[PDB]
Amino acid sequence: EQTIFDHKGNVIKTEDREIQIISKFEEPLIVVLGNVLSDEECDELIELSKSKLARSKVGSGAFLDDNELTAKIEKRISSIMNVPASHGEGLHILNYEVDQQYKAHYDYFAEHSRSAANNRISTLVMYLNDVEEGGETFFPKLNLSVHPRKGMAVYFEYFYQDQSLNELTLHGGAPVTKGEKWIATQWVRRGTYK
Amino acid sequence: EQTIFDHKGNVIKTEDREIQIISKFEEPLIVVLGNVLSDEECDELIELSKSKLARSKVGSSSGAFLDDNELTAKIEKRISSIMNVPASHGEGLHILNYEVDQQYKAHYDYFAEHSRSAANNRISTLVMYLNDVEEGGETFFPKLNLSVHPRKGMAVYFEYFYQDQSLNELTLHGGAPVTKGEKWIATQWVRRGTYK
Ligand SMILES: [Co+2]
Ligand SMILES: [Co+2]
Repeated sequence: EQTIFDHKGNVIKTEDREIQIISKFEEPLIVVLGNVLSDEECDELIELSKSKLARSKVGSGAFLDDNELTAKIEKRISSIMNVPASHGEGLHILNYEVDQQYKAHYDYFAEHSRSAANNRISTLVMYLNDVEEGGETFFPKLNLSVHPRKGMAVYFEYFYQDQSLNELTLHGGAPVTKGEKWIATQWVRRGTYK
Repeated sequence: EQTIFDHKGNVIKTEDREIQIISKFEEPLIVVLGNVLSDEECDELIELSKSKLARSKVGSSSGAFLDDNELTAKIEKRISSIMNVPASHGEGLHILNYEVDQQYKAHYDYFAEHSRSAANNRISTLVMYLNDVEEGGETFFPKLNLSVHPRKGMAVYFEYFYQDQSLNELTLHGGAPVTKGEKWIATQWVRRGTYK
């Protein structure tokens, strides 16, 4: 089966950054990526997420609000995921700490679901900090895990005709046992989502 | 089954360097490691491999093993902390170069059961990327549908000392064709028993 992600070789040349292709699990496609966000961009995304400052307009986790930094990153992400940024839900920030985990789940919606009309097709999780211990992104049906490393990311997609491959993208966030974990997530839909 | 590699969490703290645990495939265990070698250490290993000058000692495939010196000793000590086996079990740093239009055919690193070389068989491998490969050069595991792409200073660890031998045969691996540039790796093979 063809994949949405189609980058060959060892790097993805985006407009403002060279992304490193680190490892690939082929089907379903799970790709570890390096050099996705700079260290300062990582710090700024956390700082933005904790802040209650917003721009004025006339008239767990949370999606960030658009600014010049966040638009730059969605543009970069769009190159990586081969789908226009208009299809992304925006930079969602999640933070979990010691004695917490994110239970395993699929990122897409059920066929009987209402949001299945314009269902999610692919995911990028960006590690915004270094986790002292724990906090892996794990795929329990694949026996595969990606450990948080600041500036790196895991891409995976679930848009296959054989929906068995799609159910293999079940994933979770492992317990943090030392420190804390901050991730940015971009969920991409099959159609324009705005 | 229990693995030789026994590091929880996200870093390995060795005597001189903090190694990053990047990704794991759990069984057979295949671990992508970051920050294993400095950029300068990578360059030095390549240049040492290029030289045919060698020390002489009383009494006397592809790629070549490096002579023991301060650099190789330092690196073997670090690797022994990663691999959880004394460096005395290591064969020493083996350097391989292949260029555009070349590949390394899929194989097992361990020796066939009951073979003379299986008497002190290999149990684990660390492959260190010494340069960036313009395109191609992945370390691929065809039975697992998994590949690790070369990235200077990074490494892939894997082991094949399982009691269920089928797990060991899942570590079949090769070096994919380089389609642009060239590829340099160092490898440490580790034996069940003392080797040096
Ligand atoms: Co998820
Ligand atoms: Co090999």
